[PDB]
Amino acid sequence: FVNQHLCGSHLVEALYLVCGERGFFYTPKT
Amino acid sequence: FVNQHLCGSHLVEALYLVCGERGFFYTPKT
Amino acid sequence: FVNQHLCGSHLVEALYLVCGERGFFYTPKT
Amino acid sequence: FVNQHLCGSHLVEALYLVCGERGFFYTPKT
Amino acid sequence: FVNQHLCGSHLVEALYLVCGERGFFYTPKT
Amino acid sequence: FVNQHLCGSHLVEALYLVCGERGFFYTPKT
Amino acid sequence: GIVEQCCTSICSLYQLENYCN
Amino acid sequence: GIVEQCCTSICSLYQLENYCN
Amino acid sequence: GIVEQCCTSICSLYQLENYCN
Amino acid sequence: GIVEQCCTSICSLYQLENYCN
Amino acid sequence: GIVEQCCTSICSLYQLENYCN
Amino acid sequence: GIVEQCCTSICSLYQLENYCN
Ligand SMILES: [Cl-]
Ligand SMILES: [Cl-]
Ligand SMILES: [Zn+2]
Ligand SMILES: [Zn+2]
Repeated sequence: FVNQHLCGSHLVEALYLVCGERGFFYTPKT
Repeated sequence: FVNQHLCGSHLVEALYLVCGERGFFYTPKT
Repeated sequence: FVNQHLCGSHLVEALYLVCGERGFFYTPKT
Repeated sequence: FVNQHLCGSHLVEALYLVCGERGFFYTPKT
Repeated sequence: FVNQHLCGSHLVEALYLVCGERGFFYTPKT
Repeated sequence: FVNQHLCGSHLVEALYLVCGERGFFYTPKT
Repeated sequence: GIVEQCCTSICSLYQLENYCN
Repeated sequence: GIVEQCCTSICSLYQLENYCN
Repeated sequence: GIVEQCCTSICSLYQLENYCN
Repeated sequence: GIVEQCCTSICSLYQLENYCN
Repeated sequence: GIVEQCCTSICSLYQLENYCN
Repeated sequence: GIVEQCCTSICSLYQLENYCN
């Protein structure tokens, strides 16, 4: 796999691809 | 705002839009 | 809802989520 | 260019690509 | 058609819209 | 990483994520 | 869960606020 | 409408130009 | 307008409702 | 091909590496 | 090439046709 | 954290696995 540069909704898309229907937590700060 | 079918990556995109900075959990095994 | 920072196709995605199958007009300038 | 099925958010993405600066209307109740 | 300003995954989306199920090659450099 | 159904533009998005700089080929007529 | 409320059934953006952290 | 031409039936990018403003 | 405000500064989902049918 | 492995059947990100250039 | 031109400057949909099968 | 690292610098898909259920 290549390293990832992901901002905003593109990170959320990547999380879905990695985790799928297992699910995931999107946990940014302030 | 309307009621529509949001599934898969479209549902997580909708969560990001609504929650954003706050974060969210996508747990479809619940 | 959180405030939105949306450019290009991401705004169009947000419009679809808000309006759905009611439909919408995407009306930028020049 | 090919003929394919464009539905929902994918259809509005295709409209943005083709029309962009000009703008567009997505009116599926027509 | 309008001219396109497309980076990262947005270009890949445009390639899919143009080529469809014919398929395409995504060929960047280094 | 999970096994899930990736189709159409979602599949090419997944290819971009995994391959990125390397590039990829999407040839569904194979 | 969320899949049943929003994907199988339909839901608004208000209902999506329920799954914010 | 657009759903019938492009989602139910199929359409090209040329047909999508019809819905530009 | 709305398109430029959302990108240059910020906008709300309630402002986007104005552009629905 | 890729459609059969990943769209019709299911596949992981490891299997998607096969289609990198 | 094409990938860099589309992002750094602009490209057309007709230029993108060159990379289809 | 992870969200900021992926955007400001880079992250790997293996780092993203940590946030799955
Ligand atoms: Cl972007
Ligand atoms: Cl879909
Ligand atoms: Zn983007
Ligand atoms: Zn989709």
